[PDB]
Amino acid sequence: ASPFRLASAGEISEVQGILRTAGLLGPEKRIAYLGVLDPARGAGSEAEDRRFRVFIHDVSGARPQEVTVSVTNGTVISAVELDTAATGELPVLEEEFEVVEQLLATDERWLKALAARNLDVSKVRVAPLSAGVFEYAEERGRRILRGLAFVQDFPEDSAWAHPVDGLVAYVDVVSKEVTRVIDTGVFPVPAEHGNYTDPELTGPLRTTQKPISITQPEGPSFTVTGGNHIEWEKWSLDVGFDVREGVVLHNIAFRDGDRLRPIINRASIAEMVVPYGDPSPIRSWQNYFDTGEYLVGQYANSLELGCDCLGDITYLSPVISDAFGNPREIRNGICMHEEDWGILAKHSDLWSGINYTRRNRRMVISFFTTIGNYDYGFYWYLYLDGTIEFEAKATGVVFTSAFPEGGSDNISQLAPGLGAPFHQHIFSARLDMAIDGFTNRVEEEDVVRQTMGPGNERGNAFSRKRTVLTRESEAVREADARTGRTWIISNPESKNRLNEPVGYKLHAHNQPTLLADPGSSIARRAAFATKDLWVTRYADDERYPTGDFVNQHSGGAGLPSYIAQDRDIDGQDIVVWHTFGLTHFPRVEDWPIMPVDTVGFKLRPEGFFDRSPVLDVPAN
Amino acid sequence: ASPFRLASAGEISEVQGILRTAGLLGPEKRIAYLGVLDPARGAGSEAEDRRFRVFIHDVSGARPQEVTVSVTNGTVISAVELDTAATGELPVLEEEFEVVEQLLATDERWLKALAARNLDVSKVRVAPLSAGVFEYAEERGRRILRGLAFVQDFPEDSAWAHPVDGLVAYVDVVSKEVTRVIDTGVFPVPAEHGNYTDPELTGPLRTTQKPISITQPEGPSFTVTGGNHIEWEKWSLDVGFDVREGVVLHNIAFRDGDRLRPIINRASIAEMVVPYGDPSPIRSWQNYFDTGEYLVGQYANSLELGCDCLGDITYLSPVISDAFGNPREIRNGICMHEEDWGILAKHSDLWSGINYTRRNRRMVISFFTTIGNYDYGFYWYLYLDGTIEFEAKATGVVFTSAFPEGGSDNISQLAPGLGAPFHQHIFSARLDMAIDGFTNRVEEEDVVRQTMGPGNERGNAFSRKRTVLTRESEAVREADARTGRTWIISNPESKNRLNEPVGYKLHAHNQPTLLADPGSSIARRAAFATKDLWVTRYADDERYPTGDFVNQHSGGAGLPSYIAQDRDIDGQDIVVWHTFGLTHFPRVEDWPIMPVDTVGFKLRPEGFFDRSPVLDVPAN
Ligand SMILES: [Co+2]
Ligand SMILES: [Co+2]
Repeated sequence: ASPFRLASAGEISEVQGILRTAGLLGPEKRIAYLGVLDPARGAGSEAEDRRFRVFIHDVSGARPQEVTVSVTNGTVISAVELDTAATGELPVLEEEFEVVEQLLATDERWLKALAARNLDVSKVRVAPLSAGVFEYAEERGRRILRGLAFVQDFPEDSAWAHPVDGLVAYVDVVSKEVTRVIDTGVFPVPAEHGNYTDPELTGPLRTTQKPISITQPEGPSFTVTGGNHIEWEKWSLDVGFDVREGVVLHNIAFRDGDRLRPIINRASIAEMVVPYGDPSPIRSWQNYFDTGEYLVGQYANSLELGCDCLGDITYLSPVISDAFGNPREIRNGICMHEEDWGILAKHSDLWSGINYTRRNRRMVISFFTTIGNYDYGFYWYLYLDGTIEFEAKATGVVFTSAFPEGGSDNISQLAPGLGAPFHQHIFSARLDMAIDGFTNRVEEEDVVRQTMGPGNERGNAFSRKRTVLTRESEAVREADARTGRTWIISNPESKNRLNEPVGYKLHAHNQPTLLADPGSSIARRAAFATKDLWVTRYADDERYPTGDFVNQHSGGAGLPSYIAQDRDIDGQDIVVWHTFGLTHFPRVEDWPIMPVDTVGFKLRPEGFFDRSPVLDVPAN
Repeated sequence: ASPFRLASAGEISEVQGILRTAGLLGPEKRIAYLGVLDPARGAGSEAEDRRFRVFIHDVSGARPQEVTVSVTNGTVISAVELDTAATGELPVLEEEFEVVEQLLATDERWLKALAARNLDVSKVRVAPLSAGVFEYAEERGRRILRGLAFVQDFPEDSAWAHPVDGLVAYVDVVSKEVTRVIDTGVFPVPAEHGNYTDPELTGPLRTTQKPISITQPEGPSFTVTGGNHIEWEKWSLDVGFDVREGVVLHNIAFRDGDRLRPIINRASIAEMVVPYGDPSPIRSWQNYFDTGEYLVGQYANSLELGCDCLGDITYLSPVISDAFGNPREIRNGICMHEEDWGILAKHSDLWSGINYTRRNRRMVISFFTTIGNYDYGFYWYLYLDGTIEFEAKATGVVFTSAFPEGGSDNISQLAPGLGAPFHQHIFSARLDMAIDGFTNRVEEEDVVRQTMGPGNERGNAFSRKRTVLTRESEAVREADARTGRTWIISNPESKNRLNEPVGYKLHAHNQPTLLADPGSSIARRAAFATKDLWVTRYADDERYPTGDFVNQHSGGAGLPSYIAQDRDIDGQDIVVWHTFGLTHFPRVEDWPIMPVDTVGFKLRPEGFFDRSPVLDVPAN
């Protein structure tokens, strides 16, 4: 009954029917993206109108279409033909992942290159990589995929151990033509295997790890109603799932006594890019927008009990559409559970003789996705004290190359002859703010050092300053770890008992942002990644920091364009977009398989409550 | 047995006996500090020589003494009389704490000040605080404590809710004289109570929290041998405990195949300072060196099972000396256990069809201390992948003041009329490095951005640069979050299989360092806190960043003086001193009792291993 419920198999079947009927679905059509639309803030419309947005590709070569259907009324609300050269190509179809290797296998230029390296073509795997936009004029308007080769000695062999450097191919996946084969030179193909399940590599497994049992004899403290509505320790929210963004959080609110107070209207990771810093032409075009170009939600893993999610787990199995409009369920794709989080508050008072100790807990909502060589875990945490946090865990197998003789300023050696090009994993968290409602503003808070002199004779004083961001043209901010810079989102019309606008403070990790030269294509295509914080006026069509069609889009889409509107954000319905990421110079320890590396951010109440919101937690 | 075992009750009684026998511990003498000394460098000496260092105070006013005794040989190695005005006063004695309130209770200037505020002296608690070094010439050479008053309405009342502003007194605790009583004017004493156990404030307690049971059916995976020697998942180390530093980690090593490889010889929190930023003369002198002045270890709490340490816990009960040289045990003062830590590594490979997932875990060694209104937890973590991490958890009750009528740039409001002056909690981790042995060096690593042009035509290249710190003169470094600055400690004579020096990378949180004006007393006394990283050449008498005697001691000792030696640190026995802390602007959510805030740092292997060290980890 909730308009925020997860899409049903039936709704997806219904979208397929509606499309078929309107002639929008046929033999050469493929659904590149399908997802339910969020309500448009105005529940006075009553009843219910579940709309779905669909990106439709044409395998023949016809122009793709963006269509919005209404499943409640069984109608097509809109259907527009897209000029991809103008607005960008559609998301890479999973069924195109095989195409690059197949087309190359019969290409004489490709075969020539493999022959010179004495590589058996039936053993050469080709990775279907996004192309981006560079100097290839003939690529505009065409759906191109690039391929890098890796040798797979046998079926269960890890091909990443055997990159074939000095060679790269470009393929038009619609016309099915290999547009180009570049061979800069032969590089020895690294010989050592990276088979982490091979006992010759692992060695005898440890027998020292004793069991750790995490159990809840009375069940979890959270309740799930309406399929995806969670209620836990004063928190209330709806767990959504979109094929592009993955787990999305809706209506995050906290029941402060009598009122259910909203905090964040919608929380999601709206983009996730992996730019490479190897200037070799074989890889210099490499930039994977895992969310925008590949769609991380579709590759979500089915999480095994005990192994991926330990303790008392409650699962959600979201349903998505396949290339033909048929619903596909991602069994056990989302984990929900609460975990102990050490000490919450503690004080042993001499004067009162009272010794007080309370334990903390966090509600966890997570999913794990696989995009080629990388695997990422997305974790959302809600704490007892009102803190909200996001954490991304990056693992998988590093993307390899050959390690140049003479070394490299842009690649690190992992094994003999094996290299790992430098890269970053940069995320964008889109936070549609609702601090006690939609009338919000953001202030940049810096610590302020003071000079010893009149009024500060001992030179011990230090303060803080807050600068309200009033217009979008002033809402593109950078980090300043040195002055403890943070950003506070408040409601200027909702004050706490001390008469101060209630608020929440965003604590960033202050990791480096996009390193690429400002004039590079990736800098223009992923401009969101060049700054730590952006603030925009809400707009239902401004969903991604990189725009709706990221694949081969020329640049400037998303945030730089939205920000150009210079709308009033001082006490308005606003959205915070936080850029955060990892900068990787892979180590030997990252080979053969990478141990988890993490990054994230969190928001803590800043005068939101009238006192500590955790005084009612029992000693237990 | 092992020269790193914890001090036993017998050794402490024996030190007392040896001091008594030597005429160094008569009736007027008090032990202000007693601790076991680490074995000397190069155990070429036959057998064990357990040495104890002692700071002896004289209650009659005679000069104190620093003494080292050999408990093994029953001898006094050295005994020197100290000139406190020059070298610093001894740490504050627990017995001197109560003296301030007692003396003030009969001082007429104090009584007059209380009468002016209509406060009953029998209800006015006085917080005995370290004095620091300011313009009071008569304090040089004397043991002074300053007092700030808080009203306690009834025995179980939290006095912190009722600060008495405009008043401060200075007391000589040896001659027992009130040297000064300053009253700048009456301020309303905040009225609301801060009784977090009062059902009137808490409201009905939650009944929603279901149990989370964490058990280990077969016991823990780590072994405790020789009282404090731990072996866990390839890690090896000794858990020591010092009254000043608290938990100290010795000989941290990792068993890589056949060889036990040293990583860190000694790890401890060598100092922690809490500077206040309110320029009011009532508090502008306020700076607590919890470790150096108070000795955090002596105030360690006895940890309760289930409350403080959940799971299968193995406790250590360290023994310390009382003021008379008699042994005193801190029952269950240290918790040791291992905890599940999510996913270690994961990858679902399309090409091979192999899906691989491994769970992580960490060894935890912690203790919690209480110094007046603050309570701090010190946590050391050892992970499966070779990562070492420290985390400080700050909770307790906020130090209060009155909230000025017309607001404040240095104090925030917590409740009506109740203020919380701005302050910081800054720690100094002393890491005596032994990366594969003692021949080590440190390099500062910065991410390097590259300009688009020749050799980087697409403007996508990015690199890194490492600068070796060769002499102590150039080893005082600051954070640079923007360029991803880290510091790598390597052994230039021990190379991995790829012929690169093995190393460990230090990742700092890059929080603001000391904010006080560089010309302030605190900037000079806590000079270590003004920079993020210092590297010194090891010396057995360079133990704390602030020197042996911090109490009422000016600048002249500690890190700035050691560094002046400008010793060779390029491939030598070196020590890394990392400054990291929290900058606090108290929020309403921090009142009446503060929820835990955290800060720390970690070190990750950087080419130390020849490949991932966790390939032998089984299913889990
Ligand atoms: Co990476
Ligand atoms: Co604090």
